[PDB]
Amino acid sequence: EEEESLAILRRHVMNELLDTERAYVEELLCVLEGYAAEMDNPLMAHLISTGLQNKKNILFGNMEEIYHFHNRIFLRELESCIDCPELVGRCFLERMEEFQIYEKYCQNKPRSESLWRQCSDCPFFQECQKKLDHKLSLDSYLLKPVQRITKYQLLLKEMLKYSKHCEGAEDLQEALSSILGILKAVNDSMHLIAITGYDGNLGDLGKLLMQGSFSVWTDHKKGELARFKPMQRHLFLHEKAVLFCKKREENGEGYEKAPSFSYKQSLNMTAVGITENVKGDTKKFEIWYNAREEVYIIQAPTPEIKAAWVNEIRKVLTSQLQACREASQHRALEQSH
Amino acid sequence: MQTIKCVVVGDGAVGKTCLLISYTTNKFPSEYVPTVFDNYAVTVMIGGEPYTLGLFDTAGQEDYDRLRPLSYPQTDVFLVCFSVVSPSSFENVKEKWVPEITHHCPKTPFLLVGTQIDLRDDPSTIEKLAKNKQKPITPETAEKLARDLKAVKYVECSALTQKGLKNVFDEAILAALEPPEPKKSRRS
Repeated sequence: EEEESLAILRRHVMNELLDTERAYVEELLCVLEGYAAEMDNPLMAHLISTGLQNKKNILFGNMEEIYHFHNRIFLRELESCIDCPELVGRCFLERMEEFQIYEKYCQNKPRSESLWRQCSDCPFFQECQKKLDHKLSLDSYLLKPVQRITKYQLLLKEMLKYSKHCEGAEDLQEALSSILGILKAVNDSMHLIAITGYDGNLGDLGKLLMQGSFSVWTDHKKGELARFKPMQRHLFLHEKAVLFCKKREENGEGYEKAPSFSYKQSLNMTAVGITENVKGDTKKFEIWYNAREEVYIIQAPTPEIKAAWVNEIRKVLTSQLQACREASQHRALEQSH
Repeated sequence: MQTIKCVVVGDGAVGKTCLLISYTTNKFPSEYVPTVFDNYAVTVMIGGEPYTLGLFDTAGQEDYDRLRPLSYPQTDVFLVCFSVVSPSSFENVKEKWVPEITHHCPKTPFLLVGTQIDLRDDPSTIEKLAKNKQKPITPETAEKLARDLKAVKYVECSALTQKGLKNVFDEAILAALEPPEPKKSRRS
């Protein structure tokens, strides 16, 4: 029978979810005690300077916090779903906020890498590894959290695939979307902290809703330009503004390979307008400024990205209107003499 | 003990995870293809000396251009995969993958790996592709792209039948043992 094949498959996913969850938890502990802790063990103090020992938190980011969450909360809850795997989607929904901690870890990872590049040779590590009998370096373990958060959406999608007619299919789909949500926000934020030359506080712009690379054209009212050959810009859609940056491509020494961006200009949302369709390309759309005294023709890498940008801009324009309206009514509610 | 870090990149669905599982367990997952492949250490013997082949999957990271590269550092060899029955995964090799690993790891050699060769000669597959005027990628085409992108070489396999599977990794080992040279033009 079909219903039976799917229940089996659902158990397979649940088992893998559970086994990999334990391995993960166990692998984090193993390194927090096998390395992080050893950075305080006097018997090892002769293999590590004070400078390194003080940078433990840079090396491990918030791995301990992350370890705590899964070891105390998550693994326990996932296991409370063995007999009914379809309900694992609720475990995720019930703890969506907690998963925010991965944002901090990922943002700090490149920092930890940069540090690791310098001290990976330090005898302290070769020593800890030997005692742990690890064939792989600490670095590979530091990657685990990044790899784990990016596996949860695969596992959920897999569970949802075999749960269409189950009680809980909606929650699974919601869990999947929320996790995909976090992954996007985390990834989005990694671009945001790479912005250089922004005189001011980026947090005053509001939530970062979208970011991406585009071919931009200018078609400003006669009176940097990209008249015929598009220019390349990385745009950041915030609640209060659209930021235009240029992908800096200069490494230097140490070679910071992750691209950084140079702030170029901001378009204040209150004066932003949008044109949904541009002739000749389903993936082009326009972000104009001040009744079009400034017009930018953006070409998204795909029609889906274009659609996502348009919808996000529209939600912001819609909230801006609602907000602007609720404001005038609190001003107009002054008709009390 | 020297370690060779091998990272497998490529579009989702080209069977990166699948290919790694099959090589390490020497058997293809019959009733359930695992989703997860944690960092794995295979002890290999290079000219009488023991080495650790450290295998890394990237499945699930394909859409995050900031998380994805966090795996690149210290890589000794990249396996750039595309499915021989997915023209788009092939297109992404020159359009997305090679440019990216080339930028992050200039001196790091990489192989072009065609997967799911067992589907290449399958009616249903041929058929499906036809509905979009597409055809499976031939070894010749792939070899040309490999020469053009400066891939150390092109190899193809089937995680299902294991044909050429072992060879993919031997080639990865060989590529990793070469002195840190910048992408050089290939013959053939």
